Amino acid sequence: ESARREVESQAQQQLERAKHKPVAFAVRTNVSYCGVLDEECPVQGSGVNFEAKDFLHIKEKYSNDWWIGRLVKEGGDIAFIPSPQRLESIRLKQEQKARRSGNPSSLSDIGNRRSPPPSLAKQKQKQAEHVPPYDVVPSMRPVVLVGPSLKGYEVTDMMQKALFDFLKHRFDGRISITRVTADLSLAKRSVLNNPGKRTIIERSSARSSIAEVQSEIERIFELAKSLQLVVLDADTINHPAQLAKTSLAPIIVFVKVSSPKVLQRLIRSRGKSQMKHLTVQMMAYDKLVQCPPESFDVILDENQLEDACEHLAEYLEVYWRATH
Amino acid sequence: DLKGYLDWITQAED
Repeated sequence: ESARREVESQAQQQLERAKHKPVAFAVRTNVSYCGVLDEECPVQGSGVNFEAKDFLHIKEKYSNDWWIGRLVKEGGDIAFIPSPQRLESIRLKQEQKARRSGNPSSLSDIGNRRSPPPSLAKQKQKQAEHVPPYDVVPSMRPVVLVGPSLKGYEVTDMMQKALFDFLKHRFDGRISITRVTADLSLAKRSVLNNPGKRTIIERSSARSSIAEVQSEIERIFELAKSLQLVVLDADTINHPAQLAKTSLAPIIVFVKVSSPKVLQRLIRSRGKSQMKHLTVQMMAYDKLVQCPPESFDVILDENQLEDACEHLAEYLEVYWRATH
Repeated sequence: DLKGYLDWITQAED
């Protein structure tokens, strides 16, 4: 067929001209698949070998089943991503290769009950949870500081404040510092079509502060869309679990005390107001250290300031170059 | 681990 080869060259010429175009948005995956073995790829031999929890930077539009995108790997190539509707077609192929996919058990029972597949055997049913295969994400995952204790205190707010002095100096003109006043741990997506849409409903959600949350969330989407990082100073997030289920999924930059014994020595050197909060400060520290290592992306446990700055700077420099 | 966690944590504003 001449058409398949002609459209392949036509797509490649479109791919070649797409290396100098602005980035629109990004997507997040949660399932393992190979994009080269699929027969629906517009370009053959240039598929994507992505895995679970992989981020793709979609810039332009191609069709309703494939989207042009780029990975986060250094020196990568422009690839294609199946659409959630297209992913819905390829996921049905996985469960059809087995003996059965619906209700009828095939335990040596053939020829008596044909059992045509009902609606429960398809994706129309099973809508109690309906986890979305693809979650839309900003251009880059935000970087935030978590721990080692309750935010806002003299010991904790001041220590993380010292980091942002170095981050701004090194990354002038490419990152921005923003103070997140509103809460972020209550970012829900599958609660309602538009909770608290109007301020005159006089409802429990409408009159509360839930409405303000979405304004800050959309502010993050816009600022991150400009291909620039975001620096946040929210004082209501103390554990990584409060953002793992969130569709934002920021990078967890971990700062920790080397030993719990020396941690309480820090509080005793500040002032009488701090030892009053030392009782609750220690309780949060223990609940944070035993978090799984895979929940942390950046670590900062050195006792020296210089090694603390360059550990984050190297990762930021790598991430900045990663998207290009 | 205390000497670093006493100056760096304090050199910012104090």
